[PDB]
Amino acid sequence: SLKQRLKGKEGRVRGNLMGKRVDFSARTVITPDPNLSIDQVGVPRSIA
Amino acid sequence: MNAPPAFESFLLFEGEKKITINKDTKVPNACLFTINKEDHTLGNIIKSQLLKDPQVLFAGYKVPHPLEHKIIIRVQTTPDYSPQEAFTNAITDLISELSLLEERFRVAIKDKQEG
Amino acid sequence: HIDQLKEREYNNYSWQDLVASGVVEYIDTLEEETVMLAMTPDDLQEKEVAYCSTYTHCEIHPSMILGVCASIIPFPDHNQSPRNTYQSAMGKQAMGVYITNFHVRMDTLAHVLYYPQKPLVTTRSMEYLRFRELPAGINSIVAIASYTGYNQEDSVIMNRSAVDRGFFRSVFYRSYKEQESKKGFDQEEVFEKPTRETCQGMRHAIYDKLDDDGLIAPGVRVSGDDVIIGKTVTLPRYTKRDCSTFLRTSETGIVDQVMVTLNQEGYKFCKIRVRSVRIPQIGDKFASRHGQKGTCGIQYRQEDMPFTCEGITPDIIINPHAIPSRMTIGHLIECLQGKVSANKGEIGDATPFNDAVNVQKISNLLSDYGYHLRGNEVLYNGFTGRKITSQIFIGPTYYQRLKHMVDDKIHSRARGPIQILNRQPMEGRSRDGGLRFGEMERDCQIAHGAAQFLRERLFEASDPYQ
Amino acid sequence: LSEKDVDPVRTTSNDIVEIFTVLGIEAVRKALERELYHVISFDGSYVN
Amino acid sequence: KPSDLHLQTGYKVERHMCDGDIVIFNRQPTLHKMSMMGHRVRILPWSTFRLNLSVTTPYNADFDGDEMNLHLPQSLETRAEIQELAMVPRMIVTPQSNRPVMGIVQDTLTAVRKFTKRDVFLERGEVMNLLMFLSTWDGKVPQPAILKPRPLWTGKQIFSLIIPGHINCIRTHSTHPDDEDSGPYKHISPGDTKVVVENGELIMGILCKKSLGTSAGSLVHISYLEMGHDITRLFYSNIQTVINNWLLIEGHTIGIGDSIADSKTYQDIQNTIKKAKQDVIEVIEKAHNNELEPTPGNTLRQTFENQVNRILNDARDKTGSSAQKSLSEYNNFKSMVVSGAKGSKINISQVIAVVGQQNVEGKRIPFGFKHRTLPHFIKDDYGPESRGFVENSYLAGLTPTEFFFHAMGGREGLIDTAVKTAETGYIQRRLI
Amino acid sequence: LNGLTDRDLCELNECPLDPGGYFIINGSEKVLIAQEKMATNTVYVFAKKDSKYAYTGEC
Amino acid sequence: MIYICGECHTENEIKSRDPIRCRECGYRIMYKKRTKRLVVFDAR
Amino acid sequence: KRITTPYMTKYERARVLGTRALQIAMCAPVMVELEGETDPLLIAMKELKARKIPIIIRRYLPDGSYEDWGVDELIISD
Amino acid sequence: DREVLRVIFPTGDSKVVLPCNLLRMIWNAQKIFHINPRLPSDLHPIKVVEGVKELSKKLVIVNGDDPLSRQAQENATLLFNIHLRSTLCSRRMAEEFRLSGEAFDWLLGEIESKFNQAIAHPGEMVGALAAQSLGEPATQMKNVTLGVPRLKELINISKKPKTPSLTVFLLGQSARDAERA
Amino acid sequence: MIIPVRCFTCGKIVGNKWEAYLGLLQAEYTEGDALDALGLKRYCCRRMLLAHVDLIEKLLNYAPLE
Amino acid sequence: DEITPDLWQEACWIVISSYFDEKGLVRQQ
Amino acid sequence: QARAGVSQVLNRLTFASTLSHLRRLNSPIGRDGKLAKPRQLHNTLWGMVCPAETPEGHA
Amino acid sequence: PYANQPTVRITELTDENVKFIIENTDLAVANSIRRVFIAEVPIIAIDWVQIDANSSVLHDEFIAHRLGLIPLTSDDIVDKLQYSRDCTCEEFCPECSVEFTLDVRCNEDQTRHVTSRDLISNSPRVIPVTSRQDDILIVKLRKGQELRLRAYAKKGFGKEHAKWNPTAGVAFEYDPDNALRHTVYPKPEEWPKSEYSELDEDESQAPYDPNGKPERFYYNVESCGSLRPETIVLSALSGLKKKLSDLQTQLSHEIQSD
RNA sequence: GAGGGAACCCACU
Ligand SMILES: [Mg+2]
Ligand SMILES: [Zn+2]
Ligand SMILES: [Zn+2]
Ligand SMILES: [Zn+2]
Repeated sequence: SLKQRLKGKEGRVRGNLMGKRVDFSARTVITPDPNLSIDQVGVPRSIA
Repeated sequence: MNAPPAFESFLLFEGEKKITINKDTKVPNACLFTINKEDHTLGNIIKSQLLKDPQVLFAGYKVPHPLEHKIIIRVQTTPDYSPQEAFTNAITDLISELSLLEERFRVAIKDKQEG
Repeated sequence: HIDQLKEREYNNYSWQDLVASGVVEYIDTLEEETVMLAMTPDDLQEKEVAYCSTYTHCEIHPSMILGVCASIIPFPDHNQSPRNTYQSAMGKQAMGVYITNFHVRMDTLAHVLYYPQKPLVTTRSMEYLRFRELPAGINSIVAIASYTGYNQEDSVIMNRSAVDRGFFRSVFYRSYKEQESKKGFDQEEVFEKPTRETCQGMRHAIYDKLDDDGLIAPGVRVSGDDVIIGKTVTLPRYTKRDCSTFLRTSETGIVDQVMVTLNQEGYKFCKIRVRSVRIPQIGDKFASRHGQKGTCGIQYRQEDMPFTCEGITPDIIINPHAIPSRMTIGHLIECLQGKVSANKGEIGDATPFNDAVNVQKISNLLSDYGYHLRGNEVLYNGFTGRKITSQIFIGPTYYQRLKHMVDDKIHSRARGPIQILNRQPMEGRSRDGGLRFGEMERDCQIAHGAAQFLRERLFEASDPYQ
Repeated sequence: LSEKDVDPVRTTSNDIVEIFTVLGIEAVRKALERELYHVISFDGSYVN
Repeated sequence: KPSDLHLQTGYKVERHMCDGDIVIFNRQPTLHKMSMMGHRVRILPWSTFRLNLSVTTPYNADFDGDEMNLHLPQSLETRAEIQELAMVPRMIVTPQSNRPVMGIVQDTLTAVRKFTKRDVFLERGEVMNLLMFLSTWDGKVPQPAILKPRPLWTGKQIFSLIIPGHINCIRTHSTHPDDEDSGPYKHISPGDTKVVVENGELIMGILCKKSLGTSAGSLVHISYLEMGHDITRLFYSNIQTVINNWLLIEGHTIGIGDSIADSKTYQDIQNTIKKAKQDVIEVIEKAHNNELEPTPGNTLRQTFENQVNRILNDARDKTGSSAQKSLSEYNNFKSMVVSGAKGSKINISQVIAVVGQQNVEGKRIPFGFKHRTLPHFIKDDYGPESRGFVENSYLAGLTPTEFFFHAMGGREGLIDTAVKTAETGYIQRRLI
Repeated sequence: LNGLTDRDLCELNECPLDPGGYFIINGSEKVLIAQEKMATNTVYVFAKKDSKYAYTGEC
Repeated sequence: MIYICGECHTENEIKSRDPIRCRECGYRIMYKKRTKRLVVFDAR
Repeated sequence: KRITTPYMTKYERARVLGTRALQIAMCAPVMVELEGETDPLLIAMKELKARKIPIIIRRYLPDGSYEDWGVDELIISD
Repeated sequence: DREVLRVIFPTGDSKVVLPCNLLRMIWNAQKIFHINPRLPSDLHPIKVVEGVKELSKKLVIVNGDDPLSRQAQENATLLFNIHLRSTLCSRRMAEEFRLSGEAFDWLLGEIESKFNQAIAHPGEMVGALAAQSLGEPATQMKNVTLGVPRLKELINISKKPKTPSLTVFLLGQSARDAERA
Repeated sequence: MIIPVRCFTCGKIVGNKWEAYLGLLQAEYTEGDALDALGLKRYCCRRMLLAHVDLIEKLLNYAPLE
Repeated sequence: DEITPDLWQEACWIVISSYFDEKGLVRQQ
Repeated sequence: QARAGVSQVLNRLTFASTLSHLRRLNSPIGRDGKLAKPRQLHNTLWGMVCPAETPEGHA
Repeated sequence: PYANQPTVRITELTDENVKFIIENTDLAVANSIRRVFIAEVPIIAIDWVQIDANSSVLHDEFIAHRLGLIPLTSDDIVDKLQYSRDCTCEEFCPECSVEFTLDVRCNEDQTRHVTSRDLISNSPRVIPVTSRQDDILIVKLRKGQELRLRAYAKKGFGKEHAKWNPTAGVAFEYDPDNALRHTVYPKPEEWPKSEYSELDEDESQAPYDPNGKPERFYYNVESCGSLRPETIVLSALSGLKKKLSDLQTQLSHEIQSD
């Protein structure tokens, strides 16, 4: 129903207005790198 | 997927300089030799052969990142000497060392084989 | 009874004869609450305060308290119990040879290790789980050392030369199924090679890798935008439209096998198995048999790895800091026992509750072979050749390659597909989706004060509208 | 609190509703502060 | 077609993400505001997100298979807001506990404990190699702490070169004696356990978690509050690089030889366990012969259980203290514990001496059968080995009853994590 | 595959180390996970907490 | 084109809309033949 | 008659730098001389250091009133 | 100020949380200006008194000259002004810290600049910051209840605590001897 | 499934040594004596033969499809 | 005769091997 | 309104995973339950249920 | 000029290893020589596989990997061979590569062992090492299975792939008496003595040498068979010298250019 | 140069 469309964390408000899928985002496994500074992230060439 | 080709650790691509020199402006008579597509082998021997030189005040090398293939050798010498000349003399001494070691190894193999 | 059970294949004496002799009996939980168990027959033979003289039953062996995936843990009574739980979880994720006839099967997902080895350090329960016959892992020369910092926070450093020699190399087999189907004579799907000027709505890809039956052939390189099954459905000048089966994106491979048959209702049905060789990589997940999971942080070549006086370089270097809070002492004992096992030429026994095997006995055995008795070795720095001041614990430990490669997990989106209903990015990397910038992320960006970044994530990088 | 020889100044409860009904709203503000601080700093952890 | 490749002023070019691009980097669950921080992009030739090790503490990240999210700000507005608001150096000190969130961790911590000890002397080549990894170095090699017979620098000299500006700080090492501040050697520490940094120079003391970690008043905290986020970022990176490259010389391991105790210590632990078990038997005889006097506020079960648990906890504490006093200075368990990098003295006690009592719901192992914990015991057995006291260590190996009771104990922690996640998340959402 | 030797199974392209114990439904191997339940026909007496009944027998 | 029968190893000739069945033994599962395209493996 | 803080807040500084950088990227005139820098963030940052950003921050008081502060009027303390 | 402190802190706990670290600032001034503690100093005590007065004037949290604004300013910086007058005692600056005149002027400037950096920025979303600062430690969390369930009983205002309790304190001799208690 | 050509750790040839190892084990050698006879002296090379499972012997019991 | 303590590990693993020869591992299904 | 997950796709990643799946027991109480008692390792599980092998998280 | 004067003492020279000692040289030179042993000695190994038929139970990439790990005799032919990147031919030629072919059909009821003896090279100087001990097993075929393939082997060193590593084990050691205390034993009596140790049974360590430096280095270079071990060491010295000469040439150009 | 949903299961941190 419409209430089931609107209610819950998978509903419209919580699942599509408070938070949503975004463009220009990546996700992958993290590995250490002691040779990077603290403000620096190593990025794969395919993601970039 | 993001795996680099295995020849990229030792092959210079087009437009890549092998060795570049930069003057280190912090202290006088200091230079940064950036050598591309080399690793701890040449960096270590050049570092130690520079350490044998008494006119060399500082000698060191680093790999800035092990996933890149680059050696930074910083050489600081006395004001009556040059870091470029120190680097050249170190490579010349290492070449003479390896020639002498090669001829003695050949003599030793010949002596071992003849009995 | 034991002398009769040494010859099952001769005397036809079996376990059922042992039950019929009144020697063993099956006790369930509600009956077990009235029996009096001796853990060992050492309890039956007793003196002083015998504790009990009315034992009614005896354990056959206490290592039978463990299940299938906990029976491959060597020295599980030397580990913290959550680590035994974690290894019981990760033993189901380990690459080996999952079944012998894997070439016949076309499973949707399959992972086959090149060179599975039986463990040097085994439990006796492994002889009944067929881990000697379908092993999942390789005995790796593991050094427990801090080397360059790339093994910190549950990471490993691998030998790149070993990886070049086939160390933990595996195969990923992926099967795709498709079938013709007439949804009435109106639709009538067919496996045929599509033509540019004939079919409606192609995906701008190539079809020349297909054979004339609409199917690709075994032995053909394939990539993400490559069609493996060409299926067309007639539209009731473009008489038919394209519904071809594509290869999944970013995973290259080779068509290993193509199989054609008829389904239950008699339509042509094709299963295509695609083979992709997975070489171990930075970010691939590797685990010991003691809950010591970890991703590969870096790979060094053999001339860069630390080496002993014999020139032995570790295949894997793990951090020392993975041990103390975890208290996986069975890992260290497995490594020591595996050094003894590889030197002696025997498969070490790591049955859980065994007084015949002790750390001092394994240490004396190791000292008998010209090594330090506690498993340490003088290692030299690979980069400079100098001796490492500390002496490194090193030896054979059985590692497993887990199913979780990074290349099956790396995902990035700039823009792409959106959902029909809310016009936001899709779900998952399989459909080129976006990542969720959920509620707690919104809370954090509120606390940061970044109002425009909150706006751009929640309005114009998801679903702008006027 | 009304009882003989009981301190009427420092005798307190851990019940928030009861302190609110007996002593007021600023008192239950302070009591709620004390209870939250006790919960947070039982582990030795510090929150500003 | 090349007329479409013409660029006019005012056009936009959607260029590929290059080096130095600002990104927001994120690990779920996003609990506090240092779970989404700004990073500068560096392209590296493999398929993972490469992250600095000090940064894993605010993210609550490790590398056992964690995946993380990278959001690219697509406008110069939010690029500047992330650059000036949410970068990693600006997020070093939290407003939650007015202390740093990122510290030195897990090889750099252990090797800065080992590196700043008094007896660490570096040759000229080692000092040159270490000063090569100092980015803030001014190019001047310091005068060595020893000039003759051989020029040797100490580790404190090189770390004084690491320490930025003119930071002034006084900390205590984790092995600092209690009575030393009253003794005659307060300002000349025999154990080198009082850290004094003066004018940005580590004058004395052994650095550890209490000096370089995430606590208030620590050296990274003072460095932040005095020098700012950029200088502190360089401080973190310089510590990690210099100490990690000295650790190639020094090396650090853990082995089965660090969990071995002395024969005398094994006899001491066995004697303590035997005496404590006999004391528990004596308390059981007192309660059985009705000679146990109940204490105020408790029933007879509660007094018996409290007294038995006090005896067993005293046994575990004494065996543990004997285990730590048995440890040498070369022990690696001790090396990671006194640095604060990993483990506690309880872990050393359990590995070396006694695992201890296994508890389910705060009490001993319950009578899951009819008045028995397992069918291998007699009925109404309240002794230590029946009700879950593991008298073996992890190196000795657990007996099958002890193994099962320890599994019962660890299942409690697994359950507590798995059922605390949802309630804590609901509490956070309601508070927000 | 009942009663077949390992040679007979290998001629059928079946693994002899395969345990069986599963079904093939539409080409998919399905395993029936065993399901726990309270034992039937046995009187169990519990104490319903926060209830108007103090003790409760159940069968 | 040429389809290997799963059972009897024979090479069957199958066209479009032809039922998938071995002529020699009537076995219902066919396999495509290896491609004649030349694929190159680096020995790495 | 201005009762708000005389210091530029970090949110004000972040948005001023973003707005100025976006204006420079849309070819606004540059208020200071630039020594071969191309990234608009660095140009906006050194206009902020030079106290030359031509932006007025309007701070809204909770009563509904406001105060207009020049960027050059606020203190660049951080 | 001492009596006001003992009213504020009746338990005698002297560990407080204050913006500027005055002891480390004095140490910094000693090290920067090469202050010799073994020599007489050229710092007048009246310079210390007047400098602390003017510094306390120029550390403003509540602006305004009306008596209500003045009272709010005196309240808002009360602990910091007490600590500032305690630490920059003319006796302590005379015989303990030994700072010179220029060191003292640098100290005043440093305290003022570091105090103005500590003031909360308008625009701080402090409620969400507080919610995260109280929810993130909850992830690492007489039969009294503690931890997560007690926090749940606190933020959800519960009429039925799991273990309600009183902490009864006694007056006079009834507190001292056991039998009257 | 088959004996690796090289030892993983060092690169010594262990591919030509599997059949000789099985023949020595058939000649009632112990595993250590058999590994000593083959010249496998480093334990990294000894584990390559000691821990090897020869799955190809069971893979060859299926009738070939191609 | 009684199984002596030195032969007990061999005896118990022989009877366990006999159990898993007869029953296997999926016998309940 | 029926039980779900009684029949599952058989795990074939490893032989150990197949064996572990074929000997799997399931308590059909809700995984959203925050009571520890059905999740605890009971004493009666000795020799009947593996004390180590259990999933992580809700189950 | 401050070059060393290193001396060589061969203590053992067999067909599969050489044990030697280098005195009066620096530790960095010794470690670089070991690193060039492992990484920068070029040999000839298969790097191009094209499989025409493969009916075996082992798939094509697996066979190609097993072929690439097979060592080929590279003595005196790898010196005159060219890298494919430096060759004037378009794809492959005899000046830069060696062509191998394999054609095995199993027709009998016994299992056929496709070994390295079935690798038929067109150049006689570059054959599998076991074709001059048993042969290196490539695959096993049952009746009806088949393996036809064509390979090209090219020059390369172990910095690219470990198949071009000529050494089995480069045992390297210095200061076997621990006189320099480069390693610190917690309990020195627990540690077995080195093969090159000069101590009696009672002692466990040499006395500390504050003036000492690493000066004597013990090698056991074991060959996988592609080159003779003395040829491995000589080609390593030549290759390290060639790398230093190339670096000095580029350094000379960079110095003159500025 | 992009055409499904829903339910359920398994797993990851
Ligand atoms: Mg993790
Ligand atoms: Zn047929
Ligand atoms: Zn080897
Ligand atoms: Zn050519």
